[PDB]
Amino acid sequence: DALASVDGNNAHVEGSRAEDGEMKPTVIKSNVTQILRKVVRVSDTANTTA
Amino acid sequence: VAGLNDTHAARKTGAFQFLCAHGGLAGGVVDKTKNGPADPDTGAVTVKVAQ
Repeated sequence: DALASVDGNNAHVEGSRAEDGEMKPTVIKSNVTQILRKVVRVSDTANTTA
Repeated sequence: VAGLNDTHAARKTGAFQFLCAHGGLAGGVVDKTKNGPADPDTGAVTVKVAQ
């Protein structure tokens, strides 16, 4: 979402305090990563069963 | 066999002296001083301790 060329108005004479952009870029976003786990532990006695 | 972890105790097999005729146990072992029970089929005793 840079869109530094919004319609607005249009009038310039190549100078006279040019629009002097306001650092439209570096609006970077971010997010985190989740971790999921689970165990399938096998009982000690109820093991090796058919 | 529920969600619990162990829920179990020691395990043991059927011993020789326990599988033939266990005519009385002295604890965790067959009593070695008591004759077996009379077989109802024929009236025999495979475990005899004479004196």
